[PDB]
Amino acid sequence: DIYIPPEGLYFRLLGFASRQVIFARNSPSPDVGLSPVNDQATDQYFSLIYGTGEHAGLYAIKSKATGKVLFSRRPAEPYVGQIDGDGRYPDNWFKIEPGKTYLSKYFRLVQPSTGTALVSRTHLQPYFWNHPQTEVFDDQYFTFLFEDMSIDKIEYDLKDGRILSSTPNVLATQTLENTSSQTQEMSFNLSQTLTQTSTFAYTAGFTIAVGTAFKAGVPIFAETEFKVDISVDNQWNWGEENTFSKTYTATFSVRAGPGETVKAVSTVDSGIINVPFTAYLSSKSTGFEVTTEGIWRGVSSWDLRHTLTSVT
Amino acid sequence: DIYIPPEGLYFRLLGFASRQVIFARNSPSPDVGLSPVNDQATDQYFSLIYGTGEHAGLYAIKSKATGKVLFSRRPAEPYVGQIDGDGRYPDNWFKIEPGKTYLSKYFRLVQPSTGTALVSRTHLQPYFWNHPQTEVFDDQYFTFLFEDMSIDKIEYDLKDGRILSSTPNVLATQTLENTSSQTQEMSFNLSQTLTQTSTFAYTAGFTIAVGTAFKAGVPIFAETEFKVDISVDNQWNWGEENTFSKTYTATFSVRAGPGETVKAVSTVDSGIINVPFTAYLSSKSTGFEVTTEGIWRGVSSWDLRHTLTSVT
Amino acid sequence: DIYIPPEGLYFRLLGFASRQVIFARNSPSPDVGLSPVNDQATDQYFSLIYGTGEHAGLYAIKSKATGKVLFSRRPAEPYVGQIDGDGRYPDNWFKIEPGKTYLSKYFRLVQPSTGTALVSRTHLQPYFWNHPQTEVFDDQYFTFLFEDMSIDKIEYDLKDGRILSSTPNVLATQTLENTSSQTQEMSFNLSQTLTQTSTFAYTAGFTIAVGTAFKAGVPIFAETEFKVDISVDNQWNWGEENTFSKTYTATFSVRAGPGETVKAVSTVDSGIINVPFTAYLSSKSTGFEVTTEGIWRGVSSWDLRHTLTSVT
Amino acid sequence: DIYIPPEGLYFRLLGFASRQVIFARNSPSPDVGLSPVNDQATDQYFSLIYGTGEHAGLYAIKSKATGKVLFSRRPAEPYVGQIDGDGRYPDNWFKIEPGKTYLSKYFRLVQPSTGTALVSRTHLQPYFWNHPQTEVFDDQYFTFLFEDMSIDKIEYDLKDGRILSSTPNVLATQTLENTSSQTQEMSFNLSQTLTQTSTFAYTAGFTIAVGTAFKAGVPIFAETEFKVDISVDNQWNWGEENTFSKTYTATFSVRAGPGETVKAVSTVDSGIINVPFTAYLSSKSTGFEVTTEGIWRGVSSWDLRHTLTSVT
Amino acid sequence: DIYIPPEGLYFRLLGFASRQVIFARNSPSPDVGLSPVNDQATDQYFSLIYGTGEHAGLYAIKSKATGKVLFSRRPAEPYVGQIDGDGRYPDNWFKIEPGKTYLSKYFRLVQPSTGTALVSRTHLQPYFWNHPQTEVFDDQYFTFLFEDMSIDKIEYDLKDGRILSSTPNVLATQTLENTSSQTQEMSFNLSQTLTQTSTFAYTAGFTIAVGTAFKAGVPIFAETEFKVDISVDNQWNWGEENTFSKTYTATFSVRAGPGETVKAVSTVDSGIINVPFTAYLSSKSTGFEVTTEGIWRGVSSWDLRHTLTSVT
Amino acid sequence: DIYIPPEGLYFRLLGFASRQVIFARNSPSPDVGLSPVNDQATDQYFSLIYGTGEHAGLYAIKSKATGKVLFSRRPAEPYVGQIDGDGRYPDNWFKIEPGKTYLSKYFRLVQPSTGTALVSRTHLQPYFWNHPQTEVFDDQYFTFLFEDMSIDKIEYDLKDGRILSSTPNVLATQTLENTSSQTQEMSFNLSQTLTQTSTFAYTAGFTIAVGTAFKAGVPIFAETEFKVDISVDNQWNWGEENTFSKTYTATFSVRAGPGETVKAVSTVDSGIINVPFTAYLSSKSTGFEVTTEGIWRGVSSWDLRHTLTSVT
Ligand SMILES: CC(=O)N[C@@H]1[C@@H](O)[C@H](O[C@@H]2O[C@H](CO)[C@H](O)[C@H](O)[C@H]2O)[C@@H](CO)O[C@@H]1O
Ligand SMILES: CC(=O)N[C@@H]1[C@@H](O)[C@H](O[C@@H]2O[C@H](CO)[C@H](O)[C@H](O)[C@H]2O)[C@@H](CO)O[C@@H]1O
Ligand SMILES: CC(=O)N[C@@H]1[C@@H](O)[C@H](O[C@@H]2O[C@H](CO)[C@H](O)[C@H](O)[C@H]2O)[C@@H](CO)O[C@@H]1O
Ligand SMILES: CC(=O)N[C@@H]1[C@@H](O)[C@H](O[C@@H]2O[C@H](CO)[C@H](O)[C@H](O)[C@H]2O)[C@@H](CO)O[C@@H]1O
Ligand SMILES: CC(=O)N[C@@H]1[C@@H](O)[C@H](O[C@@H]2O[C@H](CO)[C@H](O)[C@H](O)[C@H]2O)[C@@H](CO)O[C@@H]1O
Ligand SMILES: CC(=O)N[C@@H]1[C@@H](O)[C@H](O[C@@H]2O[C@H](CO)[C@H](O)[C@H](O)[C@H]2O)[C@@H](CO)O[C@@H]1O
Repeated sequence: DIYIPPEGLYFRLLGFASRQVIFARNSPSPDVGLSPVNDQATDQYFSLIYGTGEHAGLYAIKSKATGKVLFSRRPAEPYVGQIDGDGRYPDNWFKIEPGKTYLSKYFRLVQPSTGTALVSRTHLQPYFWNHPQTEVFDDQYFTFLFEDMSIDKIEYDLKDGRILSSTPNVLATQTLENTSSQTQEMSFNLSQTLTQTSTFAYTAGFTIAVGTAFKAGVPIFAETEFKVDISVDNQWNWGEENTFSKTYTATFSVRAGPGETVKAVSTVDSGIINVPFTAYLSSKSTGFEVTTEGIWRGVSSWDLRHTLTSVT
Repeated sequence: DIYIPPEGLYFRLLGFASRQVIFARNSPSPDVGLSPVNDQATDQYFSLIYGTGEHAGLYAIKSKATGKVLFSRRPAEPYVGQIDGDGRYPDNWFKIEPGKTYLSKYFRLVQPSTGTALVSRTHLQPYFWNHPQTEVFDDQYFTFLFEDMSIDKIEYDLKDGRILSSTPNVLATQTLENTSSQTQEMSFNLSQTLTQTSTFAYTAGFTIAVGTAFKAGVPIFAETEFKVDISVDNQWNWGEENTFSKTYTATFSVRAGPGETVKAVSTVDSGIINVPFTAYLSSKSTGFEVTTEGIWRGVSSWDLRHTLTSVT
Repeated sequence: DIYIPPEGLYFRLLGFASRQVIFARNSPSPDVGLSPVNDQATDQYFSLIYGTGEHAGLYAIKSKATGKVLFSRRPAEPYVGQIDGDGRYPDNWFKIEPGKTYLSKYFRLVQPSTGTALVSRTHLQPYFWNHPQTEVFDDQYFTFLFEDMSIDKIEYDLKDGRILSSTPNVLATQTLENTSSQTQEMSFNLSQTLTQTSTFAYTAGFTIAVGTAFKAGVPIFAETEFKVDISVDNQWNWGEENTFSKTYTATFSVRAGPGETVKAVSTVDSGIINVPFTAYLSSKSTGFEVTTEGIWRGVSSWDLRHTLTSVT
Repeated sequence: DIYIPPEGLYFRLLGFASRQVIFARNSPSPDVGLSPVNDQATDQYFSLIYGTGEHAGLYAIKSKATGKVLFSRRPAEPYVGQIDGDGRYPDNWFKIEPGKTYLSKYFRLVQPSTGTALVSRTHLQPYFWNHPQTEVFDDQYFTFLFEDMSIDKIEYDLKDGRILSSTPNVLATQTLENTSSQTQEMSFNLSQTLTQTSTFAYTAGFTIAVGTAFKAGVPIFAETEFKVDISVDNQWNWGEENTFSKTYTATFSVRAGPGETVKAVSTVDSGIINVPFTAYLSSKSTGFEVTTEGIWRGVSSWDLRHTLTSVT
Repeated sequence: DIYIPPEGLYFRLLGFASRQVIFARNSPSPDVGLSPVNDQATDQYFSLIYGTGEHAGLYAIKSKATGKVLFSRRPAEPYVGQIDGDGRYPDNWFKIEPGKTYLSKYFRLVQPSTGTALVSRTHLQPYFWNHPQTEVFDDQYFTFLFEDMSIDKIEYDLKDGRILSSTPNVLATQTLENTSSQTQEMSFNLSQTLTQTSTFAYTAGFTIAVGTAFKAGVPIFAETEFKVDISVDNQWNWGEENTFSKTYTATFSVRAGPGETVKAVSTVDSGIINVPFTAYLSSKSTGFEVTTEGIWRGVSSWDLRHTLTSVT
Repeated sequence: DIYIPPEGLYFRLLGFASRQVIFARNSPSPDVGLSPVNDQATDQYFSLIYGTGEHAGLYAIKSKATGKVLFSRRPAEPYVGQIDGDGRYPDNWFKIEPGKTYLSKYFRLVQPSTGTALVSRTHLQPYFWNHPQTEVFDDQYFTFLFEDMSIDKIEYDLKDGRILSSTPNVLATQTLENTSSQTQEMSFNLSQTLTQTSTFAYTAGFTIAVGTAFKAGVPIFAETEFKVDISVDNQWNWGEENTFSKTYTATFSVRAGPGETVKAVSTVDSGIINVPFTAYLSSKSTGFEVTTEGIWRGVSSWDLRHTLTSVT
């Protein structure tokens, strides 16, 4: 159920076939066409104008560089281009039509009243053009390539954490020292590292770009609740599985019995854990805010136990 | 070990390099060439004719629109095109050669007797042509883009279900009401929702398109067996992980002891579960049937328990 | 380590051999001798006068009826009898000497300065006499047959309770009723009786007579602590094992799911339990107080559980 | 299956009815008769002479003081008494006949060839006499009152130890100290006392007198084996249940994590335990050796555990 | 709550003090008096005649040898004796008065209308006499010494069996044989003996004599129920703890894997078990029937397990 | 943190936009340009020359076919091409600049001193050219398409294996045969197949091409350690999840008890398992060696148990 951006968010319109983006400028000569991505080119950014009235459910595509809006028509030439007036003409309103299968993240930009669909191709000219909406070709599909967004915050819904698996893992058994009887001090040292896992999966809301790099703040099961381990300072990649080391350190001493051989077994509960969360983002150029819901999942550890027992 | 369709199933031949499909028509002028996908164009569909005799193991590619077969030769011009007779000429028989790595779902269409390989590119003309089979280039690879198939049924192999993980999850503890002694009624209400998971992974047989949308029928562990929960009415996407809510509802009352404070703990076993299955499909245009084996996997819950205990 | 009564407590001196008790009266003629027990005869009761000075560690035996004290001598005749003055003569001081084996609850009453030991027999006259302390015969042994004491209170040392064994016992499984789906009410009834056990064992202090009948107040394990079940109104016999019935009663109803067959399993933890205690007693004739420490032991039950589960 | 002493062991013959013992001396006048027990009187001790030949299975009763043997006859007077020659006359051989119920530890001493049974009573004279073996009266029963035996050793059959019950008992939970983070030392102290139980029950062999006092050496479950705790220095009473204190002492320190609140739970497994054993005894006057098999039973504790866990 | 025999059951009246029994014959001269027990003497047996009308709640004591009834009066001499007419005179009706403590199994035989209590002593004549009921002495107490009864049957109330403790006991671990790979046969043998325990404790009904010897039929826990092991052919002693051996025997073979070292662990659940029961008895001389309820208790074993596991 | 190949390893430079590779030959005429991949064309292979001195951190791109190095300049024409001298000119040194998001596996090849960036496109000529480094377009990105490498060995770091989940799965219960008593032989057969899982995930080091086919050697949990099952002979695909069958076979016989019905339950522990590993590879053309660290993960089974129990 596709995410369409609200009015103040910018994006590029990437064509499935052309693998190129639409541009709209005042000059040079060709004012609208296709181009390889250049994040710094205002020329390639657009935002949507939500139609109202008989246009409710449709959208106008406003150029960020020129402020003009796109149009698609069949009678007059050229069939596509820019024009003033934020949607003054019926030629400026488009219906966003999601594709299926390999095109489920893509969609056509069909302008109803003229029965025309936007075209983006590099195999035939004009590269940026339109076609009778009834004949569907793959080069009529577009996807959103949103503006660079900064992930400002991650807020976990700890109350809804969940243990998906759990098996005890003995970190260190050995660590058993003796001295017959009397003695006095027997201290142990524990330093075990476990490779943990982390994945921030999209659930709903703003569609963050896969691989987006952001930082720390990862879930942990306490003993009766889930909590956030602010120490994990690794760099995460949105939508992808990352790994990180967790080291358990501990030092404890014993000796006080009639005379025994002390054994120390350090154990932890390891397993798969997951927690819901909400991410807060804002436009780097505008500060425009949005949110994204997601579920965080990972292999983790909890309940570090130290068991002491004497022998003879 | 690549899936080659039987004789009555249609498909498009998508080129790795051109990202375009082969077409074969009677008119306009250029009767065979490349084109962006248009699912409604019979022009782009083909089926295979299984070679026999000295042609066993080879195939002819029959156009659905014209009924003619493709050919690849080096002497006479043009080197590729259409021709009558379901494989009358040695020029019509092809060897399907699977690629590796990034080309493991692709293959070359090599016509042995002429030592020629089909070509599909957009960087050089002719776009649809052939090349000496000994010199291998990426633009010689094709993949099947099968006709739209309807998923008519999913039959789970319940006897072979399997619990991959299991940990108790307390849905609701609290829910403990008192009234000292005497009293008479103490009823509790349980309404807890768990986000479940679902994935239909391909194992063998017909290669269903990733993302194909179909409906319900998902596995559940009873107490000693696996069963199908027909209530889950969510829309699934083949080959992809989906999520769905499961709500546990229950109402029970107590009170009948010498006078106590009743506590109610509702618990469930949550964990990863998987089950084998077979999907039955048919051509939307023909009704031609095929099957696909797969393994279904998901995070689930089972064995809802309600424990009652008095206090003082 | 024998219990010798303090100065204000009365008792009878029962002879091992004679199986008769010593009496001391002013009249009839024979003022001191032996007699079968008659609890109402003041004639048979005595109390001890704790020696001091060079008599510390020795005792005088004062008659309750006459107030006179017993004496044991060898020169003058008769060798035993009564005399005024609470221990005026060296003839009135006795050493209490515990026996062993079958005589561990008995003891000789040896009067040191004369080297004489009290005698209590029915096979030879005089029945009540003495003998040279160096020649030990069984008829020189006595035991205390204390005055009737009332058990006023039992105070358990709950903090020190202890579970000696524990095994779950299913009181009632069956109790599973259905009605397919919809329905609305499904209430269960539980009434199970377990034969419990109870024994009040002597540990130290006043030696209560075995079989003494007294009432209620018996230990029970709560969930984290031991508590006293004041409901058990059975009559106990000190030092002996008693039995008593414990009935578990409960009524609870369910039904609120999409439609299932409800099962109810009522379970308890049964096992051996024991707890230390102190008993407070007083003389029925005097009100003289004493205490007795003991350990209470018994087969019991705890943690009644009711588990609800649906089926299909 | 009654224990009859071998030839070199001495005993007294206690009568059920008379509750007196048989004596055989050279002087004064009455050389054989009844008497209250006097352990120092050689006069009351006897040993058995195992019959052989046609007397196999019968026994002669030899006086320790005079060395003569007892006889029972009907023609000549007196019917019972002493005589020289270790069983020269048929009058000296007796059949030991065990009684039942309240007489299961008693037996008649029947002299077959004369059809006479020994009598021991105080209600009619002669007190020590005989009666026609066919008419059985309670005063014809005797029991062995063996000479004082010293318990020299107890050897447990550890390999055959057995846990009859087992339940964890938390000795001390609390003992949890914090200091936020950093800190450095957090040591705990454990001192918990449990009242243990001990009983040495007769199984076979020499019948040790109930209540016989002897010392230490009591079973304990290690972790995989049973062992003897030589520290328990309490005084035991054969055949009776004794109690003794067991104190667990321990001191251990921790602190070494990123900063937590340490909790320490000391736990033990308590339950009923039993082990077979053999006791070695010898005559205090002779050094004559014998053994006694038995099973030792008691409430004990094992596997002291110390579990460390941090909190926040 | 003392067991008084119904009309057709015979018994002896044993005196607490005299430790002798009452006899009633037609000749010799003294027709009623005291005597040491002689089970074969009809002379010592009596049965009760349950009073009715104004005598309801009282009893007459009928001699088995003479058929006459006992009487207790104060005016006429002798005060006690025999008389014809099954209770014709008011002198023949007695009130049975249970004692307490050491006399809880004894009772006085008080004849109300004359205010007299039966006496049984050997320290003063007449030995069998009576006394003013208001002055209570120990020699006024009697207890029942019932006729020899045969235990014909024991019927356990299996449904009410109960596990009081339970701990796994490994009978034999070792028994692990290898041969690398291939091989073919690896059979194990199990022969382990456990010393079990058995006690038949009185609960209610006929008071069987302690120590009474009878045979087999002992409880066992199956897997979900209790059953009777008819194989245990040991001789039991009523009211006392007995022991008996239980041997577990088993032979099983394996070998069929890719090549491993087989280990076999034979384990059982041992613990304390108890079950209610009813015993059926009858008079050896009459066949008169009675029952006795009781609880059976013992250390037992159940659920023999054999676990097979390979190694490398 | 991108993997840049050391000096002796060859690769192709695939353009993000052109999806074509760079070639450098001596003839025909155009000596440098773009081309679809042809693994056999030496023409398309290059290796890097690690800059030193003021060029440390930069690289020269040496053609394998010609041995010449690439250059990028702005003054002189053509702006890009080949040249002798392994980095003689400042024009030959490039900075490798990793992209983000969809370009995280791609990078620009920027030549600093001229402020120029390599270009690879098919939408505008020249296809292989350069651009002012300050204006970034997607067609400036390249990725490594390494030479075919052979996976010579996989060495698991068994000591660091880890159980992520664990749940018992009963392979076969039923298999329970009887014959009442006596009998003699009762053998069982076990043959159960479980579909296991396997995935070799990249962690660090050489970036093996996804899908690369190689063979066997997969982890297994023993009982206390992880070991390699050399039997699994399946073909794996690097970076992708594969499946494989595991069959448990076993034959064992019993019968040796007093007469029972034998039941056999075969059980295993199934769950998710993972283990670190290092793969050793070498160039197929050179033998040049490299390594790749990775974590192996899969659904597995361990601890096959066979439990034997009798019934009646
Ligand atoms: C200038 C103009 O009107 N040109 C059009 C062509 O674009 C058009 O070609 C097709 O356009 C579709 C767009 O979805 C596909 O790109 C397809 O491959 C093209 O064939 C033809 C009619 O087909 O008409 C004019 O020439
Ligand atoms: C009309 C004709 O015969 N043309 C051919 C060219 O197609 C051929 O070019 C190559 O074809 C392969 C196909 O796998 C690749 O597309 C490659 O990039 C092309 O260079 C050349 C010979 O190379 O010969 C004729 O011109
Ligand atoms: C009156 C008097 O002095 N009589 C004594 C006897 O009592 C005494 O007899 C013994 O006393 C002891 C007491 O422990 C035992 O009862 C034993 O059975 C008796 O024999 C004798 C000496 O033995 O002397 C006087 O007769
Ligand atoms: C000297 C002599 O021969 N006396 C006997 C009596 O002892 C005997 O009395 C009985 O003996 C038995 C012994 O088991 C019981 O003690 C019983 O109570 C006595 O009655 C009588 C015969 O009965 O004969 C002689 O008098
Ligand atoms: C023949 C006669 O009447 N004798 C009685 C005695 O028996 C009686 O003695 C007491 O009887 C009681 C019975 O409970 C105890 O045995 C006690 O020890 C005896 O003293 C006396 C009165 O006491 O009267 C007559 O002599
Ligand atoms: C021969 C020459 O110098 N040509 C250049 C063009 O390549 C250049 O065009 C752009 O190049 C970038 C490379 O990152 C993109 O491909 C972009 O789409 C092109 O517009 C133009 C200046 O833009 O200048 C010359 O014509």
